[PDB]
Amino acid sequence: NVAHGLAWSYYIGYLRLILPELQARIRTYNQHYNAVSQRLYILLPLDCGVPDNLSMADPNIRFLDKLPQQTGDRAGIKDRVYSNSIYELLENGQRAGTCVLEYATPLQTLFAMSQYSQAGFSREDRLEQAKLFCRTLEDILADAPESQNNCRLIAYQEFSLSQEVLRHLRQE
Amino acid sequence: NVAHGLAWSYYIGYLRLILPELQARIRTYNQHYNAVSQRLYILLPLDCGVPDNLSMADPNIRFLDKLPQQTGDRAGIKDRVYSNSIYELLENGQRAGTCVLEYATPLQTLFAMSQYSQAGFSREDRLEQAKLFCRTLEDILADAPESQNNCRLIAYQEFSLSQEVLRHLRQE
Ligand SMILES: Nc1nc2c(ncn2[C@@H]2O[C@@H]3COP(=O)(O)O[C@H]4[C@@H](F)[C@H](n5cnc6c(N)ncnc65)O[C@@H]4COP(=O)(O)O[C@@H]2[C@@H]3O)c(=O)[nH]1
Repeated sequence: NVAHGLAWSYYIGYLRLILPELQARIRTYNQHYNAVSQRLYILLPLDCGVPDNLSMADPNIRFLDKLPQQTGDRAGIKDRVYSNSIYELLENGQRAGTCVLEYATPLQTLFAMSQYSQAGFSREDRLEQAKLFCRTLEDILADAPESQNNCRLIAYQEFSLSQEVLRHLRQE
Repeated sequence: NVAHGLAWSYYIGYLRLILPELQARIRTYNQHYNAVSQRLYILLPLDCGVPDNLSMADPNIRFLDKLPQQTGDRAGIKDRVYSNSIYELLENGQRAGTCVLEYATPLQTLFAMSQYSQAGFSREDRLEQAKLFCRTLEDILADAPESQNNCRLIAYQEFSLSQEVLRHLRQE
């Protein structure tokens, strides 16, 4: 039942930190360039497949630009860098959306853990850990004060990813 | 018993990634500047106190320089940035060492988890989670192929931190 601690690491070490600074960072892209949506869209695939090149998972998802970096001194590292990537979502060759898009990196840790033998985590426990992680996250982000209209969880299991993201975007 | 998954996240998401590239990154600092020791020194305080300004924990530890950044495309983020900070360690006003020094950020997640109520982690379970994390890490790094003379764990409980680091440095 390792996912529960990974959900909290994900909040306490990242989301808690970048969400506050997020809308201010997005305004600055919109005003030093042309536009972009005001939430962090976090992809939770339940098969825990997390490719590194978002566009390699779907062509209709194309990288456009990096947001302005965030920096902070964290646990000895001077100027540690949180970066986020802006993606354009196409549909029938028309671009129908723009947002900050990314996977939930903890899901990568979960996949890896299920191959390494001394991690004591079976291959089959993956899908239920993925669900317990999405669930524990969702609890957190509901009560999260840092979280007020600034990120949207996108969990799914398998298909069009571009269509699946366009779904949530078209809801506000 | 959340520390075990945090140890693996720490290996699979960071150490596995930066250790390989580490000595090559250190050579480049030594040859585009004057020198620095060839291991990553990772601080594990067992009280899980992890300040952000390493020098605020001890004056005899002064920041000198950042290493050249590492970048990679990771889980949708283009050019995600791993940074590391080089510290000079003083003793009776003489600098007696230089290395890449940093805390184990998971220890920060552990501390935080023990204040948040819906994390189900008592204040008193901190010190044994800190020990289980140091232990599970040490297992990993022993068997870690990426790990061959490139990082040294420095666990401790309380005192001079500068003296404690100088201890391990003076062992090779
Ligand atoms: N997309 C995205 N995700 C992130 C980012 N930063 C954290 N998360 C995720 O948030 C959680 C809290 O992270 P935290 O730093 O507390 O723990 C980490 C940390 F100790 C260590 N580590 C990783 N990078 C490091 C670095 N540059 N310097 C020093 N240590 C580092 O490896 C652990 C596992 O990292 P990871 O698998 O990447 O997932 C992270 C955790 O689950 C981000 O910039 N982008």
